[PDB]
Amino acid sequence: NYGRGRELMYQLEKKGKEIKRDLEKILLSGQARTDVLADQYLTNSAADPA
Amino acid sequence: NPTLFVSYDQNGKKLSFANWISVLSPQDTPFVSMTGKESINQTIFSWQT
Repeated sequence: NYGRGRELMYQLEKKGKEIKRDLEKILLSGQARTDVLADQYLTNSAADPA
Repeated sequence: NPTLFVSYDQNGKKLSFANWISVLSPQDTPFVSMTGKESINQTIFSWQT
């Protein structure tokens, strides 16, 4: 431990949150709204037959 | 039906175990106990000569 000493690799808390530039694209992308709840979200037809 | 109660009918013992253990395995490490130690940063290192 005489060389690398940048906080003992405590990174990924800031300057490294690049996930934001992927979230931005996910929002401004033309992906569908696929789901499994039959688009109702409140089926509850005798204890969620699904 | 005893009449003397001599060190055998005494129920409810405690076993008077000891408070140590004898690890007789050989732990003698003279080379290690003699050679010093040094904190290294990375896995790989070097020394000049």
